[PDB]
Amino acid sequence: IKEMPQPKTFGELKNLPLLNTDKPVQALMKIADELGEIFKFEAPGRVTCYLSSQRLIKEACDESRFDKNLSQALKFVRDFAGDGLLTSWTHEKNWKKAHNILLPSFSQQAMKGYHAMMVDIAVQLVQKWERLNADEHIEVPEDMTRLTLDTIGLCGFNYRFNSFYRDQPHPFITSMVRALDEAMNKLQRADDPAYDENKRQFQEDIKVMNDLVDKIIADRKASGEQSDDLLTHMLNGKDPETGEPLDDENIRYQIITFLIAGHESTSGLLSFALYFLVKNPHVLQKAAEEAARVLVDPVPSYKQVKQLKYVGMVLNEALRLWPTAPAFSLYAKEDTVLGGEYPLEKGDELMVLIPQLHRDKTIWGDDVEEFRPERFENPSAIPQHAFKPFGNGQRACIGQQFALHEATLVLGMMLKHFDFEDHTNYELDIKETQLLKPEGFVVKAKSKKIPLG
Ligand code: HEM
Ligand SMILES: NCCc1c[nH]c2ccc(O)cc12
Repeated sequence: IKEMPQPKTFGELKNLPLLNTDKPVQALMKIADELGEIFKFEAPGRVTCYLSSQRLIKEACDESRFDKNLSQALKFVRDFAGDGLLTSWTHEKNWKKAHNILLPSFSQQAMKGYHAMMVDIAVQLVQKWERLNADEHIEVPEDMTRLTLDTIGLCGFNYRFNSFYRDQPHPFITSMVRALDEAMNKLQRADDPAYDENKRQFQEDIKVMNDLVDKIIADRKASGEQSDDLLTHMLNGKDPETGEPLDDENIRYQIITFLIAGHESTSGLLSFALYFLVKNPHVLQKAAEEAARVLVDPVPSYKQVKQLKYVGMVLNEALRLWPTAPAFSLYAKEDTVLGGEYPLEKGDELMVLIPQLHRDKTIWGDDVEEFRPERFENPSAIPQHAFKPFGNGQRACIGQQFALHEATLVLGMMLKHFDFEDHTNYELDIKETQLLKPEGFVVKAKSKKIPLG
């Protein structure tokens, strides 16, 4: 029945120059504000359409009709994350095999085994802030990223990146960041010899990542040690379907994937949650009151983290306004009609624009830009597929429980131990890589002088 709107075009380049910008997701959100719930986005060689309403995304989330697509962004990241969970297609044998093997390591129950390692890193964060001098401040996303990288290293392969001991990045990290950057940069360009150097550097970075991870795996098998880490489960697990274990090359890709998937996504969430708390002091007060009520011991237990309900609402309200992995891609499994109005062909692509979904006034009411964690008080009232910050169905985030347990523990501890001051009246500036984060967000903390165990 209807023709899809489309944003402004640039002759032969179609819509491509619209993503030639430091902040493409935020540019796409303004397009959606103008064009509405669905728009066609064309590039040379390719077309996708971006969805922004709960009414159409609830249909895109029908797994009988649509499966996960590798967006052009993920295709580029697949050049180094290979067939790990995030960059594999659903129909590749290593997807279902690794998904079956790793699901038991990522459940709510499994979080009891990672809890003590998470605490070890959260205590390092608290001690860093306790030890600042009166005149100093905190570089919020920088310190969040030290906690989240350390927590994934320790829980994922018993490796200490010791990020609180340094300001220079780990070699793996240098190459990872630079490969992510190149993958991001390729979205925009239009094979010229001007890129011979980008190409050589990318190859060099892929080799550094593979060499360093292949050695962690070799070391582990050579030593025989059993930890409560992901690497142990991968080396010992068998997929109950095929009966097969993962091989070493696939294990290497799962480890690279954990670092690409489970680190800056969670540090972004912690940084946005802090930003909203300091911009909303009544919400900060209510969250700090819960942390004081619940965290009655020198360090938090697993069960006490589960009891930080309001802190959990705070994190979901940050994920509502700024989901840190802001889009995911799908393809039509068969010809079908979306919303009774937009016929799609088998293989056609869709993009779910999560921050715009989360602004659907028909779901959230008119106060959609307000930070109000109490929206999440009776979650059964939320319609299906309205709130999707960890994606969809069997291709949802396998790390969801991990990220929320880490973020709830850390933000609980921060709220127990410090008062916070937005001393610069910081203006939100969201920096975009594949993921979102507040850039330049700084605060001052004033210790409540409560001892740690
Ligand atoms: C607040 C933090 C996080 C957010 C918002 C988040 C978001 C998401 C989203 C939106 C997807 C689906 C992407 C797609 O459909 O293309 C996804 C997939 C995934 N995430 Fe996360 N994630 C976070 C934390 C983590 C953590 C901590 C880990 C690992 C420890 C992780 C590991 C993965 C993996 C491996 C997948 C692919 C799962 C599969 O397809 O089988 N994530 N994530
Ligand atoms: N698991 C949250 C990270 C995440 C989801 N989708 C992604 C796509 C590319 C990327 O580098 C990272 C991601």
